[PDB]
Amino acid sequence: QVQLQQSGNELAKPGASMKMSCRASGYSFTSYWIHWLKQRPDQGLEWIGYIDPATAYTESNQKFKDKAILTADRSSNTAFMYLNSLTSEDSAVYYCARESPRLRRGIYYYAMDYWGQGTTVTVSSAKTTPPSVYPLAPGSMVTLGCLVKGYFPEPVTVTWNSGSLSSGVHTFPAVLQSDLYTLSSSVTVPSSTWPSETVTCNVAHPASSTKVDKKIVPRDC
Amino acid sequence: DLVLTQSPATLSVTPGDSVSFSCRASQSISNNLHWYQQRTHESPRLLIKYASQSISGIPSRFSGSGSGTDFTLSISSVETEDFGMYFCQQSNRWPLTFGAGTKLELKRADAAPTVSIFPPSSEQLTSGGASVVCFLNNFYPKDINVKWKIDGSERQNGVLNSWTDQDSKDSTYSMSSTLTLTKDEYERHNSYTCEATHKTSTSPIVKSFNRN
Repeated sequence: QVQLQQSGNELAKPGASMKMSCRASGYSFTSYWIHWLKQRPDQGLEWIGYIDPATAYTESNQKFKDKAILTADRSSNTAFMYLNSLTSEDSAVYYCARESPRLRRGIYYYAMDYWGQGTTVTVSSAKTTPPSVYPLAPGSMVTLGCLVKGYFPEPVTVTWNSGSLSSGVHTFPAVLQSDLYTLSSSVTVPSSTWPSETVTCNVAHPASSTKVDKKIVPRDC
Repeated sequence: DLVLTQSPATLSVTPGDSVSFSCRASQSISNNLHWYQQRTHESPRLLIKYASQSISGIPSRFSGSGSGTDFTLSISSVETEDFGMYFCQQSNRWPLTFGAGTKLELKRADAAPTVSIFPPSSEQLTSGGASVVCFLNNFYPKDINVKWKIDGSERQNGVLNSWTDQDSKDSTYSMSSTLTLTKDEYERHNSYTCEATHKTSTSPIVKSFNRN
């Protein structure tokens, strides 16, 4: 019943500083090291360092020596990690994990046995900007689309015909660029239903509390 | 300068098959090597430590062997919940490092992509922007290369690509590529082309349009 609970996701402006938390429960907090790892979008895992709560002793990866700072608090069974000068490359998912039981006194496996759920972090200097929804109309089956451009922050909820159209739908993951997100979604219907029958994509961006409906009309040019 | 090399990067298989991932060290690290598994939307999970010692509840089909500079993780009779990413980690020296991973995906028959190209919508041009979108849906395998041509020429910048993960129903992949321009640039030229190369065709798969 061991458990590691990390703070919630977070947005941060460049150059800023950040402090994540990893609360432990289910085992003696001071008896085990807590490791910190970074998983980059390409899925690459990097080891940042570890903290020994019983000693406050720290071992860190040479690559994050002056960028990350680990501390713990016995009183709250929580480990923390502070990221300084937050640049764009610092956007990733960060994990805390427990070192497994030692082999013998002072001899360890350096194998993490219990992990936290992860805490995403996006470094963008943008403001909660609603998106511009553009219709993608073609020039047996037909493919239509919607471009949800320039929003922040995630997520957006795209649907087709309020949900009546669920089959033949592809909604691509959002990609961040110029501190702003861009997503797109496609749907394929029989050519014997469009433009005969109406098709529209419904885009909801909770952060702006904006909801939008865009009808896909054939381009006459 | 201890580099860990995992191969192959992707392993395409059917349930019931047997596979073995390789993880090689650029220097002898004895048996100081552990294996992890990461399924989508989940955090890594320890599978094997010290090259060969399996962890408590790890199904017996997972077997690790190796020593020195060569390690191998095998799964005899792969089940469907074994699909995901597998990483090896050295614990020989500092800093601790991981290999790049090996993805295990579900194999299926090759499928050519259905391609669609869309010119900018008037609604966006009026705001001074021009985004040309190209959808490449339901193909397999995963590897695909998309190139953008404007009047028979290549454009490297302003291109946003996004991929879906393997589909649960038909196991194919999909991708969308957007080329974002200036209402200006967009009007200097006339022919816009989405070009793709995939296993299913020796010649480029093309979709194009002139703004006429």
